[PDB]
Amino acid sequence: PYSYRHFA
Amino acid sequence: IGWRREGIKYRRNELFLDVLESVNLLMSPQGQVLSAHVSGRVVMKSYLSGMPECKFGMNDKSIAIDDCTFHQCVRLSRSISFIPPDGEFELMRYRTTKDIILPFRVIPLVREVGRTKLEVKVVIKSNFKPSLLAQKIEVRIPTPLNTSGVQVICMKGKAKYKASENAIVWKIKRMAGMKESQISAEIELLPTNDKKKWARPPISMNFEVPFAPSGLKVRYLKVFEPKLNYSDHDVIKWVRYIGRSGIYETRC
Repeated sequence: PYSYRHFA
Repeated sequence: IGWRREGIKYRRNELFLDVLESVNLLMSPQGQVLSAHVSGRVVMKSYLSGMPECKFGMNDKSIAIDDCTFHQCVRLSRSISFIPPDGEFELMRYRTTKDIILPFRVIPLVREVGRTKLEVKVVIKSNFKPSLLAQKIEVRIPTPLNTSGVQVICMKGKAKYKASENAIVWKIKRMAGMKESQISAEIELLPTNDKKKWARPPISMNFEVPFAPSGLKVRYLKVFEPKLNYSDHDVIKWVRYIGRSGIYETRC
């Protein structure tokens, strides 16, 4: 359900 | 530069990094790490305008890279610097042996019951922030060749004996960090050649986790394109981490 988040 | 043409434009200037790691483990029955390594590669999907000068910073020296090849476009010196191809390419590949996070602790317990039964309990402990979910957890417990049948109970997941493969296979869709699950099995033994010690093979695991077992963590990826009129602040940047088991065997 997630995949791909901003750094920090 | 025969890896990137010269006239390249995008309203939405965006990159995606995939840190893909395979973690390998051989643990003794006591709990010694006999051997452990990580193989990793960073993949970069880039949709960036022009011919830009990017600088990839991770947390090197913080974790310890044994060694690592790179891609054509990388200019060696001392942090990593390049003009990326367009679309998707492998930016680097690497190996690690030190300070590895082992996401799973497997604790086996085996008891013989005369000559008719084997009593097995296996506990898995997840070893990472509660906020994160492992998924696709596959536990494989091997069974002797003289196995007439198997009873298993487990509160989490589903397990079935696979006689074709001589193993119990316990599957869990997902498990949170800092947790415990156990499986009990009773293995019913056909009688046998009397002087056959069971060469008890390792319990082995499969899992995917959303972090690099190496410890690797992306700190910045800086984009400079001095001709065109988009700064760095304008670029939209994503990471994901996918750590997957390789060989992850615990001796019972």
